[PDB]
Amino acid sequence: GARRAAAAAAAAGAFAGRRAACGAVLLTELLERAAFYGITSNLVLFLNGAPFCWEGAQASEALLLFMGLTYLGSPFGGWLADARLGRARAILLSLALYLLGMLAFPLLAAPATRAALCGSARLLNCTAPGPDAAARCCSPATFAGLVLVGLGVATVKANITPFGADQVKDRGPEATRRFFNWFYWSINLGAILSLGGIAYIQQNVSFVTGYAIPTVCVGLAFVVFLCGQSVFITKPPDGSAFTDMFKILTYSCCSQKRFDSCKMSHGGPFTEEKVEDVKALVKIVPVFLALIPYWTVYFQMQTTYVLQSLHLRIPEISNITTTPHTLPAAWLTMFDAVLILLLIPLKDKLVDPILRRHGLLPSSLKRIAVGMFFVMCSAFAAGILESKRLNLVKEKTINQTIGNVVYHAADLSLWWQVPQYLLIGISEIFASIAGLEFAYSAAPKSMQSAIMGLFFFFSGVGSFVGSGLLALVSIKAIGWMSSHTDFGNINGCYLNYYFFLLAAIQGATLLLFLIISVKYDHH
Amino acid sequence: GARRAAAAAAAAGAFAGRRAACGAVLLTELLERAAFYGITSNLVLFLNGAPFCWEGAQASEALLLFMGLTYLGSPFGGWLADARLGRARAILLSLALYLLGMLAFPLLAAPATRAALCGSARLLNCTAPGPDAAARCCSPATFAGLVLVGLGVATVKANITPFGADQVKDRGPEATRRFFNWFYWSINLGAILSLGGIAYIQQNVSFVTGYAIPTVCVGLAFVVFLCGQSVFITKPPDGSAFTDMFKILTYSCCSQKRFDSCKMSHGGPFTEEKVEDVKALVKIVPVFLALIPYWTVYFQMQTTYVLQSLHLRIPEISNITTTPHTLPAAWLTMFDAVLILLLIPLKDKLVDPILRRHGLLPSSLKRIAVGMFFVMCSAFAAGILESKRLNLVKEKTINQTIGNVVYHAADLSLWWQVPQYLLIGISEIFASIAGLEFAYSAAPKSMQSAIMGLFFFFSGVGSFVGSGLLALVSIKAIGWMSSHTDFGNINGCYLNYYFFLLAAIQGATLLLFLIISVKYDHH
Ligand SMILES: CCCCCCCCCCCCCCCCCC(=O)O[C@@H](COC(=O)CCCCCCCCCCCCCCC)COP(=O)(O)OC[C@H](O)CO
Ligand SMILES: CCCCCCCCCCCCCCCCCC(=O)O[C@@H](COC(=O)CCCCCCCCCCCCCCC)COP(=O)(O)OC[C@H](O)CO
Ligand SMILES: CC(C)CCC[C@@H](C)[C@H]1CC[C@H]2[C@@H]3CC=C4C[C@@H](OC(=O)CCC(=O)O)CC[C@]4(C)[C@H]3CC[C@]12C
Ligand SMILES: CC(C)CCC[C@@H](C)[C@H]1CC[C@H]2[C@@H]3CC=C4C[C@@H](OC(=O)CCC(=O)O)CC[C@]4(C)[C@H]3CC[C@]12C
Ligand SMILES: CC(C)CCC[C@@H](C)[C@H]1CC[C@H]2[C@@H]3CC=C4C[C@@H](OC(=O)CCC(=O)O)CC[C@]4(C)[C@H]3CC[C@]12C
Ligand SMILES: CC(C)CCC[C@@H](C)[C@H]1CC[C@H]2[C@@H]3CC=C4C[C@@H](OC(=O)CCC(=O)O)CC[C@]4(C)[C@H]3CC[C@]12C
Ligand SMILES: CC(C)CCC[C@@H](C)[C@H]1CC[C@H]2[C@@H]3CC=C4C[C@@H](OC(=O)CCC(=O)O)CC[C@]4(C)[C@H]3CC[C@]12C
Ligand SMILES: CC(C)CCC[C@@H](C)[C@H]1CC[C@H]2[C@@H]3CC=C4C[C@@H](OC(=O)CCC(=O)O)CC[C@]4(C)[C@H]3CC[C@]12C
Ligand SMILES: CC(C)CCC[C@@H](C)[C@H]1CC[C@H]2[C@@H]3CC=C4C[C@@H](OC(=O)CCC(=O)O)CC[C@]4(C)[C@H]3CC[C@]12C
Ligand SMILES: CC(C)CCC[C@@H](C)[C@H]1CC[C@H]2[C@@H]3CC=C4C[C@@H](OC(=O)CCC(=O)O)CC[C@]4(C)[C@H]3CC[C@]12C
Ligand SMILES: CC(C)CCC[C@@H](C)[C@H]1CC[C@H]2[C@@H]3CC=C4C[C@@H](OC(=O)CCC(=O)O)CC[C@]4(C)[C@H]3CC[C@]12C
Ligand SMILES: CC(C)CCC[C@@H](C)[C@H]1CC[C@H]2[C@@H]3CC=C4C[C@@H](OC(=O)CCC(=O)O)CC[C@]4(C)[C@H]3CC[C@]12C
Ligand SMILES: CC(C)CCC[C@@H](C)[C@H]1CC[C@H]2[C@@H]3CC=C4C[C@@H](OC(=O)CCC(=O)O)CC[C@]4(C)[C@H]3CC[C@]12C
Ligand SMILES: CC(C)CCC[C@@H](C)[C@H]1CC[C@H]2[C@@H]3CC=C4C[C@@H](OC(=O)CCC(=O)O)CC[C@]4(C)[C@H]3CC[C@]12C
Ligand SMILES: *[C@@H]1O[C@H](CO)[C@@H](O)[C@H](O)[C@H]1NC(C)=O
Ligand SMILES: *[C@@H]1O[C@H](CO)[C@@H](O)[C@H](O)[C@H]1NC(C)=O
Repeated sequence: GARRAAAAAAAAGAFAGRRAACGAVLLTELLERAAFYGITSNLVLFLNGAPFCWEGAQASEALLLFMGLTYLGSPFGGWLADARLGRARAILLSLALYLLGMLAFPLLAAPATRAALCGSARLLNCTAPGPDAAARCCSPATFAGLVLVGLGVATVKANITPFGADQVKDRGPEATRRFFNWFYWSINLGAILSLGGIAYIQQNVSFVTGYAIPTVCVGLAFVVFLCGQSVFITKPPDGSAFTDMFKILTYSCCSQKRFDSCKMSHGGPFTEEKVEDVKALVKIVPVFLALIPYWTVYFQMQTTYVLQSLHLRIPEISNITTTPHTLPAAWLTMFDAVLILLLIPLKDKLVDPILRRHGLLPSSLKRIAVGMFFVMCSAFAAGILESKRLNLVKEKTINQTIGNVVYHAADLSLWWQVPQYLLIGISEIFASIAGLEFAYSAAPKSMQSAIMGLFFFFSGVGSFVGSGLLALVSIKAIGWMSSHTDFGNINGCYLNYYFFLLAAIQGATLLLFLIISVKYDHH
Repeated sequence: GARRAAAAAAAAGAFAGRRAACGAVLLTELLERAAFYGITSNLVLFLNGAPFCWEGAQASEALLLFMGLTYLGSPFGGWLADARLGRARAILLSLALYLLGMLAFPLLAAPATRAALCGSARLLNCTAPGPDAAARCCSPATFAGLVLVGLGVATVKANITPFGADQVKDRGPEATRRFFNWFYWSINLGAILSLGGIAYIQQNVSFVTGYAIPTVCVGLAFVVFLCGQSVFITKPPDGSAFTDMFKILTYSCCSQKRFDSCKMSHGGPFTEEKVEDVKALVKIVPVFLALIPYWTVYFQMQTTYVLQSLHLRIPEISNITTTPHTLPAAWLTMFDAVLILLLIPLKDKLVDPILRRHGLLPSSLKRIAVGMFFVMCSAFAAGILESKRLNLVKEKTINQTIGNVVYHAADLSLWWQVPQYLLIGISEIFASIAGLEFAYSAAPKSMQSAIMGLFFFFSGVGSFVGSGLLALVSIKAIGWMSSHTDFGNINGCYLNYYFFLLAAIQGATLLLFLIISVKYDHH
């Protein structure tokens, strides 16, 4: 117990005379998240309403492919960072590409540059009379910008977090944990700023001035990272010999094609360090595989709660002061970010010291398990609430309005959703931070970026699997989501059952995760 | 991992050339449980319908006081067993009083002996015309039999289980665990036999022949235990010096009135053995305190599920073959016993070897936690089911009939309750057995009976607290249970919310229990 007090110095003393570097990293993360959320917030609406009037399916497919690219590039971004480059040079290059690609969107917004580009001058004005129509317009430039921005975001997301973490590695895992809590805090702050401001301006001032701001944010991110480069000196990996380790992994896998790995490696030219790293990689892959369902349910719940909310009473006299023409459809997502913003400081300053006081959770795996339990509880809460709403819709209905679509909602206040999102926030502040800490901590010192990329790739796989599941339950045979052929008319569909299904899926996952967690520590 | 295979001999080899003693103990346990459940199954109905027509409140109060006495006597029964007597002699004496007291009821059933006793000859026939009426009749004899039987059951329940466990103590905790699995199996088998057979005979043949059988069961229990006494020789504690240990606990508590206990004890005449036992007692008391809410929710769910079932469609063509005049109201309780009967063999023969194979749960506390999680899941399932039933009652209703009361039920098959009871059974086969194993294992070798009695007393405390809670939510101000002024009309009350409340109470308990469990192992 007394040794815990000895470690108390590291916790408070983590941010020793090096706070500037950590601040720079956090600021860069904030700016990049703000830009990313600004891009993804209303991309569908921008495409649909733009003079290049695509079909809703086309825009949805574009966004889905963009997100998939963001998930896919991450392991490759980590490979690039750890091989043939350093980490910092990788961040700089990725952010340069990020800015270059994202630049395109505001030009497309500006009518003069819009006409100058695409060599099409497509101004069919959607519903305006037109002699037939073409397919997705402005395809070359739009796709090019999308691929550039997606690759940039994937590479930065894979490379920055281990870069920041290894910054304070001089201290202990307690210091790393504190850094990670504040990292997630900054991420959420950027998400809030973007989703609130930029969405308000885009949906209520203009796209031309709306898409301009994210470009500025990414530019400032570039400048701040570049300036901090001089004072970082954060034990830069300078990965040039790291190139060798990546090729050796194949050589270890060559033995498979040619503790089985350990026995053959010792005799051959497989000096023990590489054997240990490959063994670690094998050990960790199962853990991400086991987290896949957690990502599935997480992303599915995140998507579903928004449609649930859209059909509850919108409060606050509909913002009587400064009447909200076209109330933006992003603050609904921002709710969870608000809750995490409130929670994280309390956690970091009170709970973690308390738990570390006596003997409590010293490992991240247990924290992920706790988060999963909280997710399950939240899913049940949401199911119950949606059940009551469904019984409450059979009576009269109120014609509310969000964006420019006349939703149908029940006479139930949106605040009733508070317990769900609260449990979600608790689950996130446990799980997400524990998972990032685990990914950084377990990976061999040579290829941390690669393992972080793999982590994010598996998260993307889970998101895609969840989307597939949502499509599956929509089949007529099941009939849970049959009238969901548009923005949404959940009133006619049984979403409550879906929440319970997620709870079951999450519940089973927790038990499965516990088994693997136990096995991992033993070995 | 290989040491697990070494322990495999104990698991299979637990029942070495000593199977006769364990068989005798299990048979005695089965007979005693059968008698106890036969007594408690329709005591209220027997009193209300007997020529000594009490009021429903009077009979309910009588049963409640009887159960409370059963819970209260347990620590005192353990004290008696461990001091001034041995365990076997305590069992014999307790069963003798058990039989003596229980004998009364069949005489009261027999009209000739009924008239001979009570010196009252109360034959007012309930609804038959009567010039006024008196209070609870046959009070002296009925109360005397009830107190005798309650004290007997408390003492046997406290004394037998550690007696059986220490029988196979030559082997390891794996052997003890196997014994406890089969102990619970026998308990459930006896419960099934009683609740089915004896309840059918009582409610469908006659009380005179119905209450005779439990007397026979307790008599055979006495005889089998007496006969096995010769071959038991199960390292009988022969507690005569154990008397000293109990008085010293006060002396350790005298230091409090005169590791604080350890420091003063070493210097004084408090040889370290007693210091260790008192320290252990202090450590364990918190654990029972922490389990109190688990007992609360367990007993509350057990009671509530029956009323839930009573309003679902009664299946099986109402037992078309041999039409069930006055379908008994005990098989509804017997459902859970059936499920545990099916589960326990599978657990014992498959799951426990599998878990012990690699590295999995080696401690009972974790098993109790798992059971609690399963209870929470079952509570949520029941809440959802009751919610759907409540929405399904608003339409037409069906007048079924159980006992002789015209219940109102919804057009929903009773089988829908299967998942609830399945999860309950899983939770029981984990928790209950783990808890018995813990109580026996942690207690100092001198006073195991006392700690088992304390365990059962805390279980009773939890049951009483749960009853108080159910009364509480019935208040008009809350209105969840307002029309429940009789056998039950939950159709007009919101039972579903109550199930969720238990889930929350259970959910919080699990987190609390985990903290204490962790602290216990550390110390
Ligand atoms: C290792 C990976 C395993 C798979 C993991 C993915 C998720 C598995 C769970 C998927 C659950 C599917 C839906 C629930 C299972 C029962 C089928 C069902 O939904 O029953 C409906 C009844 O539908 C049917 O009977 C149609 C059956 C279609 C066949 C496909 C579904 C069966 C399951 C297929 C997947 C396999 C799952 C195995 C169990 C894990 C009930 O809806 P309802 O009609 O009562 O709705 C209310 C109202 O009346 C509107 O209709
Ligand atoms: C360390 C020990 C702590 C205590 C542990 C015991 C259990 C604690 C939890 C007890 C829960 C009580 C009921 C739920 C709390 C909110 C009050 C409530 O039930 O609200 C009702 C509304 O009732 C009220 O507003 C009356 C309030 C009465 C005051 C007493 C209840 C408050 C809580 C008292 C106990 C303290 C609990 C603190 C929280 C843990 C809702 O029912 P309804 O009227 O909407 O029902 C449907 C239909 O409309 C029929 O009416
Ligand atoms: C939610 C739906 C869409 C399913 C999602 C995929 C699951 C079926 C995956 C997720 C986690 C996976 C498990 C993760 C880890 C392992 C350990 C693995 O065994 C090892 O230790 C690998 C090395 C060896 O072969 O010895 C065997 C497969 C298994 C149980 C996996 C089986 C398949 C699981 C359950
Ligand atoms: C760690 C502890 C808190 C246990 C873990 C589980 C709890 C967080 C769960 C158990 C029961 C759940 C509750 C069950 C039912 C409801 C009612 C539900 O509200 C409605 O459906 C209607 C509201 C109205 O209009 O009055 C909101 C969620 C809530 C509070 C749930 C919130 C989450 C709770 C407390
Ligand atoms: C903050 C956490 C820890 C407590 C649980 C969540 C709260 C945010 C809930 C609990 C009580 C709820 C309130 C209780 C009662 C109502 C009445 C409710 O009105 C109706 O049901 C009728 C609607 C109409 O006619 O306008 C509107 C929401 C409101 C204020 C609820 C808003 C959300 C509250 C504050
Ligand atoms: C390669 C093997 C080992 C399988 C694992 C690869 C995954 C990346 C696959 C498996 C299932 C796939 C999903 C199956 C079904 C769909 C539904 C599909 O949705 C639609 O196009 C219909 C609805 C709409 O139009 O929006 C979108 C792709 C998605 C999520 C797929 C994305 C890619 C997934 C997750
Ligand atoms: C552990 C995981 C992988 C499997 C368990 C997932 C459950 C949450 C699913 C599986 C089957 C589902 C049930 C299948 C059928 C129905 C009937 C459905 O409609 C009715 O009530 C009428 C049905 C009829 O008319 O027969 C209501 C939901 C319910 C109970 C579903 C609720 C959600 C359940 C329990
Ligand atoms: C270890 C795994 C299985 C996760 C732990 C939790 C599960 C056991 C829970 C999650 C969701 C629950 C289900 C949610 C909803 C339902 C529907 C419910 O039935 C109804 O509401 C109506 C049934 C009908 O008439 O169709 C019966 C319980 C059940 C299957 C529940 C059973 C228990 C489940 C599977
Ligand atoms: C009774 C039958 C029908 C259930 C079939 C499924 C079982 C095989 C599952 C249900 C719950 C599972 C358990 C859920 C959680 C855990 C916790 C985990 O225990 C730990 O080691 C926790 C950490 C520690 O002990 O320090 C090991 C796996 C285990 C026991 C699981 C083992 C497999 C179990 C028993
Ligand atoms: C469900 C409702 C009716 C409440 C039921 C009673 C609870 C309030 C009890 C059950 C478990 C109890 C806890 C069990 C054990 C302890 C440890 C105890 O601290 C010790 O270790 C005692 C020795 C010391 O004083 O140092 C302090 C009280 C506490 C937290 C208890 C506080 C009160 C609790 C939560
Ligand atoms: C065994 C476990 C692992 C699976 C889940 C629990 C089962 C016991 C459930 C699942 C499907 C259920 C059946 C699905 C559909 C129905 C129709 C249902 O009929 C109605 O809802 C209408 C009633 C009428 O009109 O008579 C009667 C119950 C029954 C047979 C259910 C009985 C209970 C079943 C077998
Ligand atoms: C002594 C101090 C430390 C409190 C702990 C002692 C417990 C044994 C007490 C606390 C609350 C009591 C309960 C509070 C309220 C009631 C309701 C009461 O029910 C009625 O008489 C009304 C309903 C009916 O007539 O059936 C029965 C006793 C009971 C369960 C009590 C039984 C004894 C309890 C559990
Ligand atoms: C962790 C433990 C100790 C506390 C949490 C227990 C919950 C399961 C309780 C506390 C408050 C309860 C809620 C209080 C009020 C209501 C309103 C009640 O009635 C209505 O739907 C109308 C209410 C209105 O008109 O305002 C429905 C159940 C609900 C949500 C209750 C469901 C069960 C809740 C969430
Ligand atoms: C974020 C705020 C608003 C939540 C306030 C309540 C917390 C203080 C609770 C919520 C969940 C609780 C946890 C639930 C379960 C556990 C498991 C337990 O961990 C173990 O030691 C498990 C066994 C092992 O590690 O081997 C220690 C207590 C802990 C972390 C609890 C500590 C207290 C926590 C964090
Ligand atoms: C629709 O036509 C108007 C008037 O000609 C023009 O100003 C506007 O840009 C067109 N809209 C789009 C989306 O191209
Ligand atoms: C009611 O009266 C009948 C006929 O006199 C008698 O046989 C019966 O025992 C009485 N019932 C009771 C419960 O005493």
